[PDB]
Amino acid sequence: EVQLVQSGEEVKKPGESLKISCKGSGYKFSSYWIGWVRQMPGKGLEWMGIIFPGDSDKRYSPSFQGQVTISADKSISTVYLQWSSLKASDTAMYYCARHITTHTYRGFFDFWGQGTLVTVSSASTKGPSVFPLAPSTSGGTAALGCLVKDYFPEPVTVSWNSGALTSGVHTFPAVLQSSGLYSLSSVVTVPSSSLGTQTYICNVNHKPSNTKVDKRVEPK
Amino acid sequence: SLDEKNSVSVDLPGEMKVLVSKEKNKDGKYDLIATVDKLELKGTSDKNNGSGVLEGVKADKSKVKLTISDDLGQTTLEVFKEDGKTLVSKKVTSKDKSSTEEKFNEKGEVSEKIITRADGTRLEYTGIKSDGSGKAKEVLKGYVLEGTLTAEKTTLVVKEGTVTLSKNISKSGEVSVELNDTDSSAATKKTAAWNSGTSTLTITVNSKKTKDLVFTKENTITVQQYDSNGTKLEGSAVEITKLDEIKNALK
Amino acid sequence: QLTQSPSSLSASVGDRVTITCRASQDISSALAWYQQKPGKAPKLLIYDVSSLESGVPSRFSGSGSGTDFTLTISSLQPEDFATYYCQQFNGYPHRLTFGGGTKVEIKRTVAAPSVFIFPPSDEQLKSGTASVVCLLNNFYPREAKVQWKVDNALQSGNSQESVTEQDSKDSTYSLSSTLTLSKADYEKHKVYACEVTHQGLSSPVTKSFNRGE
Ligand SMILES: [Cl-]
Ligand SMILES: [Cl-]
Ligand SMILES: [Cl-]
Ligand SMILES: [Cl-]
Ligand SMILES: [Cl-]
Ligand SMILES: [Cl-]
Ligand SMILES: [Cl-]
Repeated sequence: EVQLVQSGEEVKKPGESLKISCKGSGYKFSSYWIGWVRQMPGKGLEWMGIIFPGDSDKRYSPSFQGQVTISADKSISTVYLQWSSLKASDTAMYYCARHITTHTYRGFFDFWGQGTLVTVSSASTKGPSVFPLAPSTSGGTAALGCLVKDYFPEPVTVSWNSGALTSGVHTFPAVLQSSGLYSLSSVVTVPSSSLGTQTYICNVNHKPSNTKVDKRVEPK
Repeated sequence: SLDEKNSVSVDLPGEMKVLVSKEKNKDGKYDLIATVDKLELKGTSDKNNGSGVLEGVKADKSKVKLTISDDLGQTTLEVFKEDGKTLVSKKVTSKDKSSTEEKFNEKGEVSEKIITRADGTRLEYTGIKSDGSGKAKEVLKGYVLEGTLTAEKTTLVVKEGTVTLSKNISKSGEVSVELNDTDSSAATKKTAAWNSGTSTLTITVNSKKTKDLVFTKENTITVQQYDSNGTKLEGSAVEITKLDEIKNALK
Repeated sequence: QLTQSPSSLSASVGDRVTITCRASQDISSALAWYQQKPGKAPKLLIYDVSSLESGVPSRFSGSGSGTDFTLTISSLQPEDFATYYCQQFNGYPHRLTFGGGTKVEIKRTVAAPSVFIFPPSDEQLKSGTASVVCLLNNFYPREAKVQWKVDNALQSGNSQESVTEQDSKDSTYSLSSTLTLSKADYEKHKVYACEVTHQGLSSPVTKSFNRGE
C-alpha cells in the first residue's frame, strides 16, 4: 500500500517562493525518515535532505543546507520542501522518497514519489509557431516534417494526420533556446511516390496556451 | 531435511554449525541450514564450503538473516522488522571469539551495544538515550563492574564504605582511574595518584603510599602493598579474582 | 567518491550483463542499486550490497567487497532496458552520493544514418529568423557527430541537437541538428551544408543546398 503522492507541476518566475508537498500512505508515516532528491534535466540524482516526521529531526545534505527548508506535518502525513527565492537553476524534477537508515552502516531510499516538475524562468506563457519542413526521387524515400518553434512552457504534443500516420514518425525532445523558449521538430520518412497525392498535416497542441495548429506540409 | 547421511556439518564462529548438502539441488546450488536461537535458517549457495546467506522468520514476524564470510571467519546475524529492511539487531562474530552486538531504535540510532573481547570479558551498554547516556557494565573474570555511560565517558564505580574507586573510559578508549574518600579525617583519608604511562593507581594514607593497583592490558587488576614506611613495594603482586578483594583493597 | 564504469552498455534479450561501481574508500555494506526509466521515478533493486527488494525479479543480483561492487542481470528482459544507479552512504555526518549512471540499451547491427537537410521555410523568413534543419534518421549506435558549414566555413556555437530514445521496433536512434541564424545573416551566404560522421559511414556524408534553389 505504501504510496507517496507529490503535489503537481509548478511553473514559476525567479525570486518567487515555492513549497511543494508529499503525502504518504500505507505505513506509519511518523516512524520513517523521509527525504527529497533532485534530478536536473538530463542529469543524475542528488540528495537534498531527510526529516523524521515523528519529531521533525532533520539532516540536510551539505551543499543544500541553507538553500532550502524541509518540514513535516505529522497530523496529515505530509512532508514539505520550500524555497524562499527560486533561481532558474532550480529547474529540475524533485522526488520525495522514504529513507531506510541505521547508524553509520546504511542509508537508502526504498519507495519514491512520482515526481514534481519545477520550471523556473523569466519567460511567460507563449504558444508556438509551426513551420513546414518540405520534402525536396522515383522509387525512393523522402523526408518531411514540421518545426515547432518558440513556445513556453513545456510540453507540446504532435500528431500527424490526426493520428492516422504513425509509422516512420520521429518527434524530437524539445530544446531550450538561449532566448528561454523551447523548440522542437517532428519528422516523417515517406515514399517519394506518395507525394502530391497523400497529404501530410502535422497537428500541434500546446495546452498551457490553449493553442491548436494544423499545418499542411506540401512538396517543393 | 539434511541428515548425517546426506550433508556435512561445518563449524562456524559464534559456536554455530551449518549443514551443507552433499548434492546440489536443481538450480545447481547447495542447500544450507543453520540453527540459531531456536530457528532453522535456510539458504542456498554456489559454494559447498558453508559460506552464504541464510534467512528465517520469527514468531513475532521479525526477519532474520545470517551471512557467513567466504572464509568461514566472520558471521553476521541480523534481525529486521516485518518489512525486511528496518534493522532491529545486528551481531558480528569472528573466528577469534570476539564479537560486537547492537540494538537500534525507530530512527536507526544505537540503543544498546555489547562488546565481547577474545578473552571473554565484555563491555555492556544498555538503555542508551539520544543524549548519549545509559547504563554501563564491564564483565570481567570473577566480577562485574557497574556504572554509567555518558557522551563524554564511561565510568565504572566500586564502593567500600567512604571510598569510591572509578574506572573511566574516554571515547578514545584509554582507561583513567580515580579514587575519592568521603572520610574527612586527615589521618585515615585515602588519596590516589594515577600514572597513565604504567596504568597504575597509587593509594596513599597519612602521607605514606600503601598499595599499587595495576590495571593490565589483559583486563585484569593486580594489587601490591608497600612496606610500612611507604617507600618500596613488597613481595609479589596478587591478581584480583573477586569483587570482595577490590573492596578489601579500598578498606 | 563513486564511479560507475560501463556508462553505456549494449546487450540483447537473454544476455548476461554486469555493471560496476568503484568507491574511493571502503564503504562496507552501505551500497544500494536503483533502476530508472525515462519519465519515471527511480526504483530500488538491491540494498546492503546483495539484498533483493521485495517484488524485484530473482534475475537481479548484487555483490562486492571493499571498494568494488557489481550488479548482475542473469537474462536480460525487455523491461530491463533502462538506466541503473549505484548509491552509497556515509554517516558522520549524513551523506548520500549517487553514481553517474549506466544506460543499458538494445544491441543491434551498425546502421548508417540517412541524412536530409531542410532550408528555412518562406513563412519563417517573414518572422526575421531562419532555421536550417539537418536530420540523421534511423542509425545505430547512438554516437554521431554533425558539423555545419556555411560557404565552406565550419560553424560553432549556433546549432543545437536533439536525439530520440531508441526505437521500440528497429532499435535505432534519430537526431536533428538545427542551425539558427538571423534572416539578414542567412541572406548573406549561398551554400549551407551539414556534414555527418558515424561508425557506419566510411567517410563523412555531406548534404547541402544553395540559398535560392
Ligand atoms: Cl527528401
Ligand atoms: Cl536543451
Ligand atoms: Cl482545423
Ligand atoms: Cl567472563
Ligand atoms: Cl561495581
Ligand atoms: Cl549527522
Ligand atoms: Cl551528500
